[PDB]
Amino acid sequence: MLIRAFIPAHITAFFVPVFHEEPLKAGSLGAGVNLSKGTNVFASIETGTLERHIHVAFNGEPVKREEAEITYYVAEKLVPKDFLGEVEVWQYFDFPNGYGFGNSAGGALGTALALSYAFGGTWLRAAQLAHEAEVKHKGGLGDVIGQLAGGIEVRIKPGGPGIGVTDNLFFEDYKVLVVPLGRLSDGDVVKAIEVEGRKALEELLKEPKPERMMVLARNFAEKTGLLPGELSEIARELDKVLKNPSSMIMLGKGLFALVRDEEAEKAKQLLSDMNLPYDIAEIYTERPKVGRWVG
Amino acid sequence: MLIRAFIPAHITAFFVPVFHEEPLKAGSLGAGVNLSKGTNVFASIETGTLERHIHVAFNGEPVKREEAEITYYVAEKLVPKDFLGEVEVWQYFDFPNGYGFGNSAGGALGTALALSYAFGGTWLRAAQLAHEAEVKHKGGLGDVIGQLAGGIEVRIKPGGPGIGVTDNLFFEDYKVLVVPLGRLSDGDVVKAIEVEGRKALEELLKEPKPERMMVLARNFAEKTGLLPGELSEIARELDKVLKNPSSMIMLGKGLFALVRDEEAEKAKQLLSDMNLPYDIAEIYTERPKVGRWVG
Ligand SMILES: [Ca+2]
Ligand SMILES: [Ca+2]
Ligand SMILES: [Ca+2]
Ligand SMILES: [Ca+2]
Ligand SMILES: [Ca+2]
Ligand code: NA
Ligand code: NA
Ligand code: NA
Ligand code: NA
Repeated sequence: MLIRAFIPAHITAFFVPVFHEEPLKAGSLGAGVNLSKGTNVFASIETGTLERHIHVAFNGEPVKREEAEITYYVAEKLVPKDFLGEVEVWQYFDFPNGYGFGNSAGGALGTALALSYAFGGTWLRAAQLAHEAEVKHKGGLGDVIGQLAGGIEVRIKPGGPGIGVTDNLFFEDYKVLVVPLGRLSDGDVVKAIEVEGRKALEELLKEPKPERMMVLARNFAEKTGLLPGELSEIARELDKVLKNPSSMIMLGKGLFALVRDEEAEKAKQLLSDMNLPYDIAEIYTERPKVGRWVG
Repeated sequence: MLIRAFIPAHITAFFVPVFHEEPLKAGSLGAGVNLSKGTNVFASIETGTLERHIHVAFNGEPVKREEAEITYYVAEKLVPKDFLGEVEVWQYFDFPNGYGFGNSAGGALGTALALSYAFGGTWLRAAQLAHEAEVKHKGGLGDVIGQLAGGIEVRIKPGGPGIGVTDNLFFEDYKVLVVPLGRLSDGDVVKAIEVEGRKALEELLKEPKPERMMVLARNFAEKTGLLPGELSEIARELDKVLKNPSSMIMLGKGLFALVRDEEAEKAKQLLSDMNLPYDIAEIYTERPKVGRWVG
């Protein structure tokens, strides 16, 4: 009667937004990584009454539909119009909202998988609806499909579940370091993304490697202006300890870098030394989880 | 400095909604008529200040953007983001909202034509944006394109301006009678529209005539349940005086009928006798008007 779903946090390395009035045809090209840390969605469902009510919560606290619009958009569709009872969606995040980790995609997909599992449906149907809700409410373009691909994904063909095409890269002994700082809040960069992005992608499909991605990323963030100087400065210090270049967490004020178990502890020192906040998450190589919550 | 635009009221005879996530590909198949009575949009524009503000009004009274969402959607796009001054859109309707006359399409198109004329643009660009705004805010599917076609239009290929295809029928000595009553406020009819509608269209392209349309309409409204009994009863009385069958104003609680100058006066008696409200409008055979307001 209680369904749990887990969606990994998604961090984009670089990207190219392909906006399209058709949700399923809408998406983005680019590369990202999925963390072992993410969103846990719990769907509680009880039959009864003479009324149909859906309730949503973020980290234990109830949320108005105006702040949960994406999750409600999904729930409204997945919960039968003639259903009588109460549906509760409890979402728990491991990262703050608007920090570039893809929480809304997690809430959209987690919700869609948990409810489809309860009220009937499939993975592709649930996946598409979650994608749809993101694009519809300006939630995101590559988080939902990137989370379905898992691990180190690469969106080579723009589109939603069942339509787009993503690939995965191989990697070894890599963990993810993240220095989350905050949110973000010009026509010049739009054309700087169309170019640097498509360039970074083509260059990655030439050398399919994580190292290559981290280099193609660090360039993308700077060659587009997107990368803040205040971040670039934190980067230049981290780099001195990492075999790979840290890069901006796309659309979030922060940085990330793939690191071995050694460079990690070394970087932990430099960062805690700079009075900076950091997190270490493993690369979630698996796929989203949905099932009866049994522990 | 003051631009005026006139969009005829649009009354649909019957239809078939083709919903499509791509606004321009979205539309409806069907037939309608454009009245000499409609919406007059006046755009007042003054340069100056250090601020950019858009104001909207319906029948002399200012309206919040939440009630003017469609008009603001348009204005926001047509009014330069770097513009400094005040833009005022005064809309005047000849028919109440939600009565099936297409006021929102009139407000959307009128606004789009008046502003494009002021801030630069074209008919197709303005026309498409107005169509877009309708579909986006669930405003309508065939009003904007039907109003561009003018006269007695027939949407044979679903789509928006520049994409869809409408045709026009010939007619003679015909005027329009309308008995507006109110608004409207089941999966069964959805399939009743897909079938009766596409049927009415195919039957019209066999006999391109207004008489035929008025017959194919009176059937469509009933064979789908859409036609209220309380309306059907008013109809059965009108019919006794009209060479042509009155039909329901699609998506509005009312009726309409093409009438000669004679049956008109005769019908005016029967209706004023039934304590009913009625209006006589000529068929607006022309196209929407836009130009500097010079009287
Ligand atoms: Ca759309
Ligand atoms: Ca957690
Ligand atoms: Ca390890
Ligand atoms: Ca008037
Ligand atoms: Ca006459
Ligand atoms: Na997340
Ligand atoms: Na992978
Ligand atoms: Na109108
Ligand atoms: Na005509």
